[PDB]
Amino acid sequence: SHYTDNRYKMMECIKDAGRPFYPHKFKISMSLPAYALKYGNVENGYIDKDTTLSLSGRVTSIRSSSSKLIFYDIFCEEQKVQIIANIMEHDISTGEFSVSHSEIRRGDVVGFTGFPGKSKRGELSLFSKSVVLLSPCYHMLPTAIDQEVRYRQRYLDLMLNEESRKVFKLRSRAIKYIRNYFDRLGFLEVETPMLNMIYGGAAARPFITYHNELETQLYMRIATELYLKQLIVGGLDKVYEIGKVFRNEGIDLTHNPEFTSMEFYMAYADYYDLMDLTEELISGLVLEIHGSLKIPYHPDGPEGKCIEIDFTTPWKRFSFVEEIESGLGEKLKRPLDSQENIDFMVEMCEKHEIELPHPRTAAKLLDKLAGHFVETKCTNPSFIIDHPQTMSPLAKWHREKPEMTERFELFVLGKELCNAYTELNEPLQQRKFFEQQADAKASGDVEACPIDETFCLALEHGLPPTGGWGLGIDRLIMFLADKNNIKEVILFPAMR
Amino acid sequence: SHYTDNRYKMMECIKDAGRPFYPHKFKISMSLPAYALKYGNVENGYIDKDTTLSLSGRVTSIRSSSSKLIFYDIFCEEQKVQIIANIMEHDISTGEFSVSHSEIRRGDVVGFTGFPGKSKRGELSLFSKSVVLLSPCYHMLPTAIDQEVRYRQRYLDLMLNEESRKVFKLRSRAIKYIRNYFDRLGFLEVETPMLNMIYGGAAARPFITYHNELETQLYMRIATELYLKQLIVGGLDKVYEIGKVFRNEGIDLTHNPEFTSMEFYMAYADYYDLMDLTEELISGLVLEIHGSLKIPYHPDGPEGKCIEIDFTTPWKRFSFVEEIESGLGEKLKRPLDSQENIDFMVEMCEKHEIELPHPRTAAKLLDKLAGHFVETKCTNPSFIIDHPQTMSPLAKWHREKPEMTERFELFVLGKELCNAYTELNEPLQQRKFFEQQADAKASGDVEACPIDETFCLALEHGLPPTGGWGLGIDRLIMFLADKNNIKEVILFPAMRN
Ligand SMILES: N=[N+]=NCCOCCOCCOCCNC(=O)c1ccc(S(=O)(=O)Nc2cc(F)cc3c(=O)cc(C(=O)NCC4CCCCC4)oc23)cc1
Ligand SMILES: N=[N+]=NCCOCCOCCOCCNC(=O)c1ccc(S(=O)(=O)Nc2cc(F)cc3c(=O)cc(C(=O)NCC4CCCCC4)oc23)cc1
Ligand SMILES: N[C@@H](CCCC[NH3+])C(=O)O
Ligand SMILES: N[C@@H](CCCC[NH3+])C(=O)O
Repeated sequence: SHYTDNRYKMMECIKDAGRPFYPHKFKISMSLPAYALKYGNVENGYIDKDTTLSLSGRVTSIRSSSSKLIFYDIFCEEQKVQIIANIMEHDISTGEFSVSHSEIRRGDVVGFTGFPGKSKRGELSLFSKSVVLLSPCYHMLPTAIDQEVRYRQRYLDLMLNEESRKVFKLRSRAIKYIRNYFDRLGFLEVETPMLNMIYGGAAARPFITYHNELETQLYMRIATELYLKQLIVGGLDKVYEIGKVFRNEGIDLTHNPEFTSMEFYMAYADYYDLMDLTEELISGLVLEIHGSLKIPYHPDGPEGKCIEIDFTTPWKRFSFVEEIESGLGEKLKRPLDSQENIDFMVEMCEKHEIELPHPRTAAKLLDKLAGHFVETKCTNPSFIIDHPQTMSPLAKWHREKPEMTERFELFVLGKELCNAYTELNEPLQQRKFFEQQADAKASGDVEACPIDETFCLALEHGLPPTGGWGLGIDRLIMFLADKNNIKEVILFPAMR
Repeated sequence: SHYTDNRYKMMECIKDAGRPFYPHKFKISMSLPAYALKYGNVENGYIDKDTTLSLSGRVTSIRSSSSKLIFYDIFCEEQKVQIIANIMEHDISTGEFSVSHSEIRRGDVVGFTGFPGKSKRGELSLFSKSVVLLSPCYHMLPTAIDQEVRYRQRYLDLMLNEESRKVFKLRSRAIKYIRNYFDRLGFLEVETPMLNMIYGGAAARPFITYHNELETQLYMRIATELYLKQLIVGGLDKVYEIGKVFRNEGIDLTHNPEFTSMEFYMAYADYYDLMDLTEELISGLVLEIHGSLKIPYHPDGPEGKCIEIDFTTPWKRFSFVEEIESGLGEKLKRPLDSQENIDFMVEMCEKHEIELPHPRTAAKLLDKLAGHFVETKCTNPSFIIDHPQTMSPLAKWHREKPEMTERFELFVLGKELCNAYTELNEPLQQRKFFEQQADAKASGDVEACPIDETFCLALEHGLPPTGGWGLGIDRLIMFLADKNNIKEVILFPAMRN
């Protein structure tokens, strides 16, 4: 690009001529929002020539109306201010008017000094005496924005697209709301390690790395569960953690291998308590943001249809196995993890043209059948409940239903948002389920985790009856901000 | 251990007999702190037989005073309550008194139901009618806390040691205080990626991993700086991020390869602004926690001496080069990155018995000389300022001092707490500094980073004049909580197996 090489040449020329070259410090009189709050409502043509102010922002527009008069727009902290540069007001000690303004381009970060007020046409303005080039833009900027450029050059998206800045402000506001809710209930916010000898607490492949000091391979965490439960053994009673987890899987509209999860553990809660809390927390946050529990969603982007998501509580419950059996029009075989039921579920996947998992474990077949028959019914927030033990190695046995657990998932628009259960606190069964998971792993289940003897020893010290819970923060922001691509709610998503 | 196998046998016997086996839900009437607040001021011997309450906690003490009378202490949410179990009050529908209490051991998580009040001796008590075993402890618990066990089995440390629970509560309190300070200034809290094609923004070896979907090697971040600065190009004006960084270095009292850093970027700040902010933020937090700016520290653990750290402002400033030259009694050679000055610094290291770095770059030699002559003077919070450009590839040239930058580090008790500068926003020099870093890396500098063309392209879109800043959260908690081992302020530090 000629424009880039020429801009480097003009900056070298400015430097050699002893003209202002990347000043270290520009002292603003006030922010552009403060400027608009103070002067935004003066009458048309108002000027205070007794007040000189310094303002700064990025140039969004330059219009030289005449040889004597240049109009700028500058933008900073979500406020536009017009700058009116009249040759008659120009401070010639900064250079000749034409020379000073010839150094400025659209996209440059600049300072101005001048008098406040409003143009005769009613535009909030600074009537400038000087212009200082603080940091030039070496590229011709589009006038507006190509999802690929938006994600690979996120600074361009944020510079040019108000909608993008709104999503990240909403993300921060939602995380703050969630911390406030738990902090006021007396929860302790904690950090657990991201690099560990073992990994577990979800069904995903890990990232693997090497630690020079410990001279060992380590795994990045796929979840926080196994460490957070140790803090409940430790008596901290109520803990939460919001942070990154690393699942070495696919990239698509709803998956980013690196993503933000929240988990909390509450001593003395069961999964019934956690369903009520999920409804209160999420409906409260939706109300705070939207002013009602019925909110818009564009499942095919903003050029597509608009649907309504209804967060009115209480939410629909679907029983995992019963809803599959309704879909199939016949019963799964018992026990659910019998070879008989594995063969039957393979037959049902073939009959209903459901892609088979590998390996063909009872757990992975149940998951495929749920995906086809149950998750697809979950448009409004819906709980899928009472998952089989065989697919829920850390969930406590159901107090009424053989082979099931006290588990739920929250689904919105067919996507998982939450996963929660009455925690398994019985170490004999826990060890058995970990051995079964390790067997599935050794048979080629790349999503099954190795045994964690440190965790089993922690359970042997007595985990109180406990309820635990996870939330996908990125997926939450997708619904709250109405984005159908997870890359919209992550500042720098990893790209090909 | 016989004790563990026998406890598994007792639980199997309970299960087979149809007796309570890991109840799913115990409904407490109120927390133990709420119980103490409600009944803590009744007169000695008060009992309300008209009120039945359910309480739960971990058994810290069992004393069978007689065949008819058992005293328990339970603990939950930082409150102890005594349970008085008299055979005459026992609910026989839960089993015979002897059978019900025979199932309970020190360390068990249990529920009790009973009448509230106070023993004749004045002890806050529940006069129990029933006991339920909720989650047994299969191990004989030590009566008190070994560092190794405390770190490998943190649940035992937290269960038995109030001082350990206090450290983690103080850590959460300090992080909340810091978020509040920046949130009230209009900062946006952000998340930037931990797994990237490139790494940069500090001087450390990286962790390496492999991404299945992208079919590529990636690095874990060593810092957040290069992404956060792009958000200031993006016009977000004030951003911060508190999160993990991964530096594939040593483990010692003040280093954990995985640790928590905070970075912030403020448009239109310079390093003078950031020194004043550092003083206000840190002195404010110390005052909030301690009620003064002079706080105790045990540099050799609690059996050793106690010193005082004084956070009173203004903090001492040491100029990097001038303080080295005071130490040497003579001047470094100019330019600082000349072979002449490299040879001279090697001669000075040999003269003063300072261990040489490898490779012998101007930057690494300057660092060794600072470590010997300047960092050692930093007991109270002290700013080391105006670092040479050659060791500061992302710091803007000093507006007054040739070859220096607008940089500071904050040191406390000779340890780095903060690193900050007027940000370099001139892309020609930036590219040159990155090329010099890549050269140092190819010459054997394992702490020098590869060039980041994505970052250079971002600078070509115009980074406003900016001030940026990093803080080691763990090291801050070490000073605030008076711990001399970083493993004291990290819940689960990774240990040798
Ligand atoms: N092409 N090519 N070339 C290379 C050859 O291919 C090799 C690589 O294959 C990739 C294809 O993989 C297919 C098989 N794998 C899966 O189908 C799979 C999907 C999801 C999962 S997951 O663990 O249940 N979930 C998640 C996994 C993930 F990577 C990202 C997210 C995420 O961004 C958000 C959430 C979330 O917010 N979920 C909600 C929960 C709630 C409870 C707390 C945690 C979050 O969940 C996620 C596991 C496996
Ligand atoms: N035995 N054996 N086995 C195998 C053989 O051993 C091979 C391995 O060699 C180990 C020996 O390593 C010696 C060489 N390397 C260093 O000496 C070194 C030291 C520090 C650094 S560092 O990047 O400047 N700093 C930090 C690096 C680190 F790993 C942890 C921390 C930390 O826990 C906290 C802080 C902090 O709070 N610092 C403050 C800053 C402020 C600004 C923001 C960020 C934090 O800083 C840290 C880099 C290198
Ligand atoms: N670790 C779970 C979330 C918590 C489930 C209940 N303990 C997950 O990542 O899905
Ligand atoms: N990235 C730096 C902290 C910020 C320095 C100023 N931009 C470090 O880790 O030391």
